[PDB]
Amino acid sequence: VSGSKKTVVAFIVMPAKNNSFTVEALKGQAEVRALENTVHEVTTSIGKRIFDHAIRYPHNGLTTELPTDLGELLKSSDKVMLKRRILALRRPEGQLPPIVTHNMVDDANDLILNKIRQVQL
Amino acid sequence: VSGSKKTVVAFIVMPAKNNSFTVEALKGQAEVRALENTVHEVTTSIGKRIFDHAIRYPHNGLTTELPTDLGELLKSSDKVMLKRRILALRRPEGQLPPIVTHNMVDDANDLILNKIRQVQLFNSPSDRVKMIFHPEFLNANNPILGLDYDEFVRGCHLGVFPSYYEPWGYTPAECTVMGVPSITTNVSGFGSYMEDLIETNQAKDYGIYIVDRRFKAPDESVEQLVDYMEEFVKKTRRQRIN
Amino acid sequence: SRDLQNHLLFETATEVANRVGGIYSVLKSKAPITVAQYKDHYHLIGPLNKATYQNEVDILDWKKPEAFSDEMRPVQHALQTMESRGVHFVYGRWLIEGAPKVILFDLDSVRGYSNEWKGDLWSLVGIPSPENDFETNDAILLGYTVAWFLGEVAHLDSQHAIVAHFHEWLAGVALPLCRKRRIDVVTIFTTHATLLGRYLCASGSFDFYNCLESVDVDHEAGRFGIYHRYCIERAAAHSADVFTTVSQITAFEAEHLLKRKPDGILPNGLNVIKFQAFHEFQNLHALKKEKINDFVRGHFHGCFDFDLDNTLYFFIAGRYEYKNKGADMFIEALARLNYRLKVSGSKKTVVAFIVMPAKNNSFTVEALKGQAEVRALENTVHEVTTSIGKRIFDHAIRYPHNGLTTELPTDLGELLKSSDKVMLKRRILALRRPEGQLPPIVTHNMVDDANDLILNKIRQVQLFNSPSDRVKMIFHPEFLNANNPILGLDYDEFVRGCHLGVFPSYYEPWGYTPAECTVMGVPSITTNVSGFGSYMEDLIETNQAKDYGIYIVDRRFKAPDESVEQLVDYMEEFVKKTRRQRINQRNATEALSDLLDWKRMGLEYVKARQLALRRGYPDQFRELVGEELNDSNMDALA
Ligand SMILES: O=c1ccn([C@@H]2O[C@H](COP(=O)(O)O)[C@@H](O)[C@H]2O)c(=O)[nH]1
Ligand SMILES: O=c1ccn([C@@H]2O[C@H](COP(=O)(O)O)[C@@H](O)[C@H]2O)c(=O)[nH]1
Ligand SMILES: O=P(O)(O)OC[C@H]1O[C@H](O)[C@H](O)[C@@H](O)[C@@H]1O
Repeated sequence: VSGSKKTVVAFIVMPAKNNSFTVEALKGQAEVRALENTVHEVTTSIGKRIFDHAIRYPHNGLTTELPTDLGELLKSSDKVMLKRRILALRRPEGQLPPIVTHNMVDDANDLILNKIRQVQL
Repeated sequence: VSGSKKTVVAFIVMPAKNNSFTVEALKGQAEVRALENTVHEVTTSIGKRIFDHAIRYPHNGLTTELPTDLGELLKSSDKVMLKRRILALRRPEGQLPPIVTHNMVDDANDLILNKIRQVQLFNSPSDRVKMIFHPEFLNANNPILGLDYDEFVRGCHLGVFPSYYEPWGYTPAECTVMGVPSITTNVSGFGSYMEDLIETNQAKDYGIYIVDRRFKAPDESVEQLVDYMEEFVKKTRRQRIN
Repeated sequence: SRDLQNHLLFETATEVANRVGGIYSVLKSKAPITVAQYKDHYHLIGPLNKATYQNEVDILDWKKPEAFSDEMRPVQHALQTMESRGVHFVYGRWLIEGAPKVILFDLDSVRGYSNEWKGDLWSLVGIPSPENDFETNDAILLGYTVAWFLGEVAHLDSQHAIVAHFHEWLAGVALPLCRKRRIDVVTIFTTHATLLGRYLCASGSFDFYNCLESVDVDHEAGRFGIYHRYCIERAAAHSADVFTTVSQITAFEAEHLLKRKPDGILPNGLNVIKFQAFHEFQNLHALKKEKINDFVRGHFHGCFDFDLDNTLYFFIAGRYEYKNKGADMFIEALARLNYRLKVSGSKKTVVAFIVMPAKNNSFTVEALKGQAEVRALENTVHEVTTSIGKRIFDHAIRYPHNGLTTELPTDLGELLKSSDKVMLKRRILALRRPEGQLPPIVTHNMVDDANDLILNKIRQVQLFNSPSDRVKMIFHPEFLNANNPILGLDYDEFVRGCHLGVFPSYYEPWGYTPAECTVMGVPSITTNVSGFGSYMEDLIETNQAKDYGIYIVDRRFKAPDESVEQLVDYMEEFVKKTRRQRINQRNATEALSDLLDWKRMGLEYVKARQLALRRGYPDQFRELVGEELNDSNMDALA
């Protein structure tokens, strides 16, 4: 109502009978880890190209101290593997972030989970 | 003359009386390192930015999967330090990359330097052959070239040892054993021993070049040497590897 | 007067700028070396998939006088002649290396002429054509469109000889049409498999390689409800001036099931991408293998008693066809291989991957927890070593002062503090498996676990990955992909990281799988009833082949049990190799890669396009050489 730009993430940490983490929970962290790593390769490449530019100016027709055009730094190969990473993070149409990290032994009967459903968060 | 796009950095490693590395030599090294660390910092930041975009797409009005403007990635604070480091690499007008890495004791009468001066290989930009005299033996504790000699050797492309007097010649031997091609003379112990083992034309393909110092005047010899070096330069990566 | 040095070429298939089956990759990968020879003489014809062609075709205008050269003018007028009837067609370039000219006929713009053609076909050859089979309908439409189109081009070009090449029954209809209308074009048909073959091997009880010389083709074809389809395949085979298969083994099968000895073989080739340095593939091996090593660590968490420096990666990969890909023999053989290895007190280990898609519910929590727990160990260790580094450094910098008598520390206690240990001990406890739990034989929750052929077989032969088992089983019922959260390798990467491909196929007219393998310089086991295996068999003496990493198992003149025992021998032969031995073998394997490259297999295509011409115009051919040469083979002609 108030148009607030902030966000609250509320955790509830209370032991309930569960069958451990969901495949969604674990997959999601793995895909984020994969993104991070692919990003780390790409910045190593970019770094080697920034550096080359820096140590070479003003020779071989380099007019600017630094790169000016991203295409000097990000090549096709980099864009493809980053794009594949982004794709792995994509989640099925209209799927929302779960309200629970685990598989519950009695999900429908859980008090916490019933109350969250009832208030529609 | 032949418009070759290649470049040759010639190293000379032979101990001479010296006062250790020039300040310039050490400074150049610390300056490059300093740029590298700055580049590393900048790319870490750049990382956070690509990453952030990537995780957020296509929300908050991010319409392309990836950043497209450099400005999204490279902020101006990053530009300022990269520029500070680039300025530090700058060398005063006219000053050329030195032909030696140490302060020499009696520089003016050193034979190597004098010959280099004489032939005018001063490391000009238009010189397609550069020259570096390192008048001390290599060792991994060398602050500017942290390599042991054997390591340095593996790194090179060609060993060039045109001896007039060499009973054996460990030098091109340890060179060959590490799969680095070498130029030697038919008056060298090693040269003669090898020339005697292969057929002399074949020997070129096994990476043993043998300049004739017995049956040719010094000037015909020197010309043969230059034919060798030129032939090697014409090589492609694949051929060099083979 | 027509030109045999300077001739046109038309290659026709369902699977042009359009991926349906393996033929796509063949025509694609073959395009470079055809254009190299033909340029604008070469042309490809196929249907038109409207839903996709956009991402594949560089759409061109065929109207400007610029589009065609002076000798390639008739084609312009021939395409015009076809527009002279309102036949909608896309001209253009195929967005692939070599970018070749395609003609893609829109099918709906002839759909009306259906029954008239169906009937014409029925009284010309005798081919029934049920309306509910949408595919023969499309094959017919296409066939008539294409033959018509070749009728015009034969009228208008009078300089060059015309070669028409067809692939697979679906694009074979035009072939009887060309023979009966007596059109001035030499035709070639290639079959990449036989209809009757696939179907007779489907149940996989039928003793295919013996009983085929004894089957009633019409009877069987009718039994499987594919008489119409069959008639088309058979027509195309009979009508074609040259008839070819992709391999010897399929040639045999073609002769008895399509009633014509094929004139020769057109083995599929690959667009082998080379490296500047020869040994670069040895590097990639060790790099990729480290990624598989990473997976196996997590997979064996809290039950990891072997040495990865002494482990071999075996794989079978492909379509989930239990019996035709020989997954049965693979598993059986592995069970026996385990016995031999335990018995000899060997300390080597085999990790066997099965990569075949099956209905699954994605990865077990297990498979993901394990991978994350090893990661959590890795990260902790990296913290600790950093603390260690501090301590070593401080020692190394302050020696010999403050009573440091030794140059370096000598008691671990100086480097590893108790909080370091507590942490490490915690990561270790995370990796501990519950009492008596062995690591799983599969990395996914399966839709029908109890009925899955592969899992059942693994459980029947009792390969459960126990510590005493020297062979290990991992089933991965999904195709590999760099996006995989547990095995982040694409397929080709994975293959490179493995040691041995194992493809004991029963029904496989070509087998791209061991070829791809060979090209990546990975040794592979194949069979003599496999197109590839049969091709390789002729190229090399049998004992020599093992040294090039090609092993070929006899599935044609041996009882299945003998066939299995041979498989175990080869596998066991391979395990005994030392590293040095394997490295050289890979170098040898990598060296064969050339022979599978189009630069060499492309010749066979040449020999076949030639035999077509020497058959169409033997007079002109005879004189444009020196004499008339033997023409019962592509072999006897060149
Ligand atoms: O930086 C160097 C350069 C040369 N050498 C050694 O110098 C010898 C060259 O033989 P000589 O002809 O100088 O006696 C070789 O044994 C080679 O190992 C070094 O140890 N370090
Ligand atoms: O994880 C995999 C496994 C196989 N393949 C491909 O599937 C084909 C399997 O051959 P086939 O069994 O369809 O003949 C091969 O060409 C291979 O490149 C993949 O793309 N990913
Ligand atoms: O995995 P293996 O068959 O034991 O071979 C592993 C070897 O493969 C490649 O050649 C690497 O370049 C070698 O450094 C490595 O030792």
